[PDB]
Amino acid sequence: YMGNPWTEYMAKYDIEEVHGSGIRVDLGEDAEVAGTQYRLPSGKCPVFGKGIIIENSKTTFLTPVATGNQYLKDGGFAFPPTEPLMSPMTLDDMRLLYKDNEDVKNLDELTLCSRHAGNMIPDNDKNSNYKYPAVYDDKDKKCHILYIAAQENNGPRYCNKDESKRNSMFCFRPAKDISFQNLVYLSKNVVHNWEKVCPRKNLQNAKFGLWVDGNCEDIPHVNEFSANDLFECNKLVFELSASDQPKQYEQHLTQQAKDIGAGPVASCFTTRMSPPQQICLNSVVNTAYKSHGKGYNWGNYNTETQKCEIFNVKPTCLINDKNYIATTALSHPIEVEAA
Repeated sequence: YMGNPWTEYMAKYDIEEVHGSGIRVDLGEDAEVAGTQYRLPSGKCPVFGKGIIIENSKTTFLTPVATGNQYLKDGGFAFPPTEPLMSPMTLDDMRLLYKDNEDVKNLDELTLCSRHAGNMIPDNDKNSNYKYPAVYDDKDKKCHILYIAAQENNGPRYCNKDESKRNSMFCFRPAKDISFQNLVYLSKNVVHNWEKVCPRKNLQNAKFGLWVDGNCEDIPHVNEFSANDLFECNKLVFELSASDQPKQYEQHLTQQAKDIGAGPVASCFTTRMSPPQQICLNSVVNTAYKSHGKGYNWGNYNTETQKCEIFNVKPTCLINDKNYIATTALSHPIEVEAA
């Protein structure tokens, strides 16, 4: 074939190319709102099974952000109610909302959710390119626009883990956790044909390799870790994967906040898509480094020896092996299909 026969199938595993941003923490672009610059998610692939854990809270992150006189920790990350309604929104209501937008009405549910989230422009800057990320719940078929685009915050200086301090900034981190298995984390850039060009399911009886001299050889170096099941391996790969989070702390609070993706304060919005329309929150919100996709994004899970083999070089072929399942940080942590 005068070339690597695996090329078409393996294109979706070139995560620098097809995703192009962090996975664990995605903050791969910057956008301005009225002369202030903010970090925001920019990955082109959906991230299956990713949610945000809020430390020492029973409140889940898809809960609306605290508004009005609510305490910060009694809320989550999601858009609060708006007039007219925007989030959360069922797939069916999204299609109705955009029925007269030709280029949007028939998008697949994930791309539609992303475009829906990206419709609102903070009303302080009509020309802003700031677009909020979203989470789609595949079980409920419901799109949640995220008001908070930050994905990790830690350090006693920058958050407070104490449950009795209700209005102090909470600590949080991204995770693949069974409670998030039906969630899909979506940046503003998710491509319309993700079904074809991005990973989703784990590959049964296959392990990643490199195409060398007309044969598929093992990845030259892998890091082998104990992992009891495939889900645990997917979690380990996710934790090691491309990340746009700062590795250190900035002394100044406002600089650290910017660096972790603190965003604009908006109470009203306009729309990118016709018809032009004002959208306002029901209640105002509580007042209280780029990987470009490079990292340890891939794993070969040995189901016999219970070893997660994690590596940071893009794979270019598959090896048939009934003891292996091939995973990526983008992949769903449970779903599998045959190679």
